[PDB]
Amino acid sequence: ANLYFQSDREEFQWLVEEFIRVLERGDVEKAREILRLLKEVAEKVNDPLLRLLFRIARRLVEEL
Amino acid sequence: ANLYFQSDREEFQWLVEEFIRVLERGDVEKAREILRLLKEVAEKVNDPLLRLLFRIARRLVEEL
Repeated sequence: ANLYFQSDREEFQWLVEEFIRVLERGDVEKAREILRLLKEVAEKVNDPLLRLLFRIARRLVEEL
Repeated sequence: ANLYFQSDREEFQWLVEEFIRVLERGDVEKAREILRLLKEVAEKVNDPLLRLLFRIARRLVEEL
């Protein structure tokens, strides 16, 4: 259970916002750490878009 | 109308896959061109996740 969010998809969106926040601050090490949380939640949602977002996010971390 | 896709969200996923394909081939100019198509479709969907995906994708293009 997670009372903060209606669904795993909503939790995913929250984590995406946090990922963006830390990477836009230049904290690349912390953005990389958030990738793992994104993947864990994406696995719970049967939406391929979430997996593709992870792929783009992971590549962005590599290019920063 | 668009007979290829069930919904704007599905079209968005298709464009995300194309974006990934061209950027992973190293065709950065074409990936940048796909950003505009992603934004146009994201505007039609009331899902903030699609807008956040655009934001990450656009930053990735800048960092390649």
